[PDB]
Amino acid sequence: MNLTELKNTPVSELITLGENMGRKQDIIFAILKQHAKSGEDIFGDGVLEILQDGFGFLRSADSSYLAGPDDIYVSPSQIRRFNLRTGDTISGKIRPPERYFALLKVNEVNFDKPENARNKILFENLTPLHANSRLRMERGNGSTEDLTARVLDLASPIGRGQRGLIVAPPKAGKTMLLQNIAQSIAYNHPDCVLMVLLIDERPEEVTEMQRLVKGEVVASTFDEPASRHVQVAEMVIEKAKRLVEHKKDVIILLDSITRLARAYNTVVPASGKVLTGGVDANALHRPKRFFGAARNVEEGGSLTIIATALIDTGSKMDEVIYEEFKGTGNMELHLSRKIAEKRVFPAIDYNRSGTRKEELLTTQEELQKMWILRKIIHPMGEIDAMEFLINKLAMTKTNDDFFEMM
Amino acid sequence: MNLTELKNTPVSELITLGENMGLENLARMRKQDIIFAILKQHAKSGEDIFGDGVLEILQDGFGFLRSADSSYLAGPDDIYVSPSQIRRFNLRTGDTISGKIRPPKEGERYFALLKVNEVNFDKPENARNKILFENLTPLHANSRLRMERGNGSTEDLTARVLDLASPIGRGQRGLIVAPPKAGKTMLLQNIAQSIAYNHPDCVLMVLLIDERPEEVTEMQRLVKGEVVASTFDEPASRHVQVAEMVIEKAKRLVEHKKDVIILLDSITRLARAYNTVVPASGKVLTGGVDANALHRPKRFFGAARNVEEGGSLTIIATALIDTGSKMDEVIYEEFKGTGNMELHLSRKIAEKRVFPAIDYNRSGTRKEELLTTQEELQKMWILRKIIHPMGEIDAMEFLINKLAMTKTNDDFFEMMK
RNA sequence: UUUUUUU
Ligand SMILES: Nc1ncnc2c1ncn2[C@@H]1O[C@H](COP(=O)(O)OP(=O)(O)O)[C@@H](O)[C@H]1O
Ligand SMILES: Nc1ncnc2c1ncn2[C@@H]1O[C@H](COP(=O)(O)OP(=O)(O)O)[C@@H](O)[C@H]1O
Ligand code: BEF
Ligand code: BEF
Ligand SMILES: [Mg+2]
Ligand SMILES: [Mg+2]
Repeated sequence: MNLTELKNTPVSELITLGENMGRKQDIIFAILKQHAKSGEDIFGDGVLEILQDGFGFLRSADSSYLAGPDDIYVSPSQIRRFNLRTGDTISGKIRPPERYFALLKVNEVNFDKPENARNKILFENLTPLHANSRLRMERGNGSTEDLTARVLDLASPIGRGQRGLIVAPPKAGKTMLLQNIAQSIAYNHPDCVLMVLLIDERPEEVTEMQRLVKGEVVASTFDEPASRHVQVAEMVIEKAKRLVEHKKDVIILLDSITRLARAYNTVVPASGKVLTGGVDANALHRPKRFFGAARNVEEGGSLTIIATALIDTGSKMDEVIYEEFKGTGNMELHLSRKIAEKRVFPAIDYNRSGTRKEELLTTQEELQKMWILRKIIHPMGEIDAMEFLINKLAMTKTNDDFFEMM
Repeated sequence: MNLTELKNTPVSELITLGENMGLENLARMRKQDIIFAILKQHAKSGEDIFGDGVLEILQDGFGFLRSADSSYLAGPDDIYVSPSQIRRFNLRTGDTISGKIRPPKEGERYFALLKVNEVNFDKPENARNKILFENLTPLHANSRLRMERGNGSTEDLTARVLDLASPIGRGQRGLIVAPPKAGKTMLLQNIAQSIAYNHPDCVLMVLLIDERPEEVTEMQRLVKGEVVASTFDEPASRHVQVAEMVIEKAKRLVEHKKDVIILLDSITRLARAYNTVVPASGKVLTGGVDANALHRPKRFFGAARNVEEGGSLTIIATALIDTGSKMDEVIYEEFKGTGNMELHLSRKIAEKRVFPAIDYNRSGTRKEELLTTQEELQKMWILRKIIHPMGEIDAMEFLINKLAMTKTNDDFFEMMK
């Protein structure tokens, strides 16, 4: 008997058990309470958020990890006993309430025994590194969607702990690029913990993502205030850090981080100093720490963040935000509006796209092939570049056979 | 028996060492407690204890010996230095101190300093009589700090082009100016390697402010020197205090006639941190910089100088431009009017994967005749006249191909004839 | 007011 499981099952399945014992939120509360009279075990789970007083609540993914009526109370002694912090996934027995359910004991901390999670190294003390193991994006299945992933592997490689972004103007193909990322992440690397954080973007894109991606989708559409965007993103990035502390390879696909930085700018207190474009002089610190959370860890695991970014918006702010994040991350995949307006996809700007320390992600042969191909494409215009590379790649199914044509 | 030596050793060797002394079970308690209990037991035997750290004098007249593992911030193992000890040897903030220590007594929370054995790697008496950094007579850089390895390395190309475009002397006040992803950090790393090989006599420090954390570990495992860092995970308040400790430590070593070099990355972000903590003056410059915000970072950069009495302080720091934020153009141009050397890197050259992506015409060093021989300057002068009409990319492709033909710039000069 | 608007 689990709480969040009762919330998932339809109300019809609920009334069946409730009548046998004797709103949907109340009938669940009545089933759990009457069951507590029997003396049998009752359960609940969630992602922890530690308040200022020292206690915490297990937030629900249904509420985008915000406050909810079905949230479980976590006492400070429980947090101290297992050294819990915000972002930890906690499961265990609870008790009927006083207007809040309360956790009796925790069985699993981050899908693992609670005792093992106590002597772990904190995320801040993990030794950072440049990305070693690479996340190759190519499916090699011969599909038209694979072309996007194949050009990405040549232009800007992605590794574990990468801190990259997809820069483009509106309607250039950022989101669809990111959807193409998710498909290759789940098909090529099922081992990775895939999360998709959608901030201040379209409402049809989260439902499309929820059914397209194999993973978790946390969203906060543009129907939501900027303060909600910040709180939702903080919960997600803290949950990612906790899994990295358990040596997990977490990947966050953010869309968009430029709008996430805007939300911070609208929230930060006015400092009396404003950068070019209307960005407060202290507004970009927290977005830098968010994006900058992605890193490769020597002790094990990694956190990878690939986020979409806006440029050529006519607003100087987004140019400042892009350049700031560029100086924070180590990978950029640019997309040109001129290429996208000619219906040439992917609309990748090859000469601007690139990845730092790409030798740590590529074989020596692969590095030379991409180096030569880099020099050949550079003199061409951006449209002529893609149309040239699309045809050469279309001739073959995989990049390896393309390397052999050279 | 030293505190920081015990902090460096792994916990496994500490527990075994503590059990040999015969102590209550050390496996449960934290590593900090193992060291503390091990230090106390050694004090019970009557044997001496030792500690060390860089001094930071508080407002009340006493100070503490901060440790490098805390980025010279407040630490649990800080050693109290009494005011009488400071007056005896005229100690000031930044002085590296080593001496005998004792565990804290009842009602105390810190290790205390009994006797100071070494002040700035020297006899404590010599520190009493000294000329202060503020009174040292400044000079333009005299002694050349040549970066060229000469080993025919492909990485040496960056050092060779640097020597021709913007020479570096002892006491230089230089800038590696470029937009993001142009090659500033790796060029600073290339400089760090050249300093460790060609100038092991110099005291090398690498200060990393508000930059990537993976570059911190990359730097400390690459350079043969001390690395102090404060990544972008840290607030601006921490950046300032860490930078102030490092710059004062450099001034103290220069007072001992040492040649100190500080590779800072980035100084633009250090200037932003000062602008974050500066008191509002009611006057804001173009780009969102307070009218009084750049005085402190200007004195920091301006600390680099050549000293006639002996020693020097060199600072090679990276700066950002073309960020879309006018603030960084103000910060860069303000530092250019403070320093005397700029090595520009071009995003246009870097996008073509041409490295080092050096803007030759914009780079340069002031009073470079004081750092070059008569014929070396005449050869660099002719080389600039030839390179100037070329484009940014054509200039580097031309110069790198010519330099790659030879191992050293000297042989390259002999080819020019 | 300055900064932002703003080149
Ligand atoms: N790989 C692709 N193949 C075909 N069409 C594409 C592709 N990528 C983008 N597009 C076109 O671009 C339009 C908008 O792309 P989108 O990903 O929403 O850009 P952005 O996220 O930058 O707004 C889509 O309607 C689609 O028709
Ligand atoms: N000398 C060089 N040789 C090869 N690649 C370089 C060189 N300098 C820079 N790069 C490439 O540029 C990327 C970023 O350079 P970096 O030094 O971080 O620039 P910045 O410090 O200005 O951001 C590196 O990851 C590297 O791939
Ligand atoms: F309209 Be796109 F998502 F920038
Ligand atoms: F992004 Be670079 F380090 F300026
Ligand atoms: Mg989109
Ligand atoms: Mg850098």
